[PDB]
Amino acid sequence: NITDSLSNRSLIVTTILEEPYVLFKKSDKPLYGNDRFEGYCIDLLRELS
Ligand SMILES: *[C@@H]1O[C@H](CO)[C@@H](O[C@@H]2O[C@H](CO)[C@@H](O)[C@H](O)[C@H]2NC(C)=O)[C@H](O)[C@H]1NC(C)=O
Repeated sequence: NITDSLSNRSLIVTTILEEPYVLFKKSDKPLYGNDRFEGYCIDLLRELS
């Protein structure tokens, strides 16, 4: 069972604005935090979470 062993941990993740991997979300509303970014490795981070 390789489930949520790191469940209570909180991590800080740094990225650089590379267009095919991260992107600002195409919304007029000012988003906050992890809603501000989308892309390939953002989906990788979502799947790893
Ligand atoms: C941290 O994570 C653990 C497991 O990932 C959570 O565990 C349970 O906590 C309750 C309350 O003390 C226990 O009765 C259970 O036995 C625990 N589970 C296991 C498998 O031991 C814990 O709640 C988390 N801490 C938080 C959310 O503050």
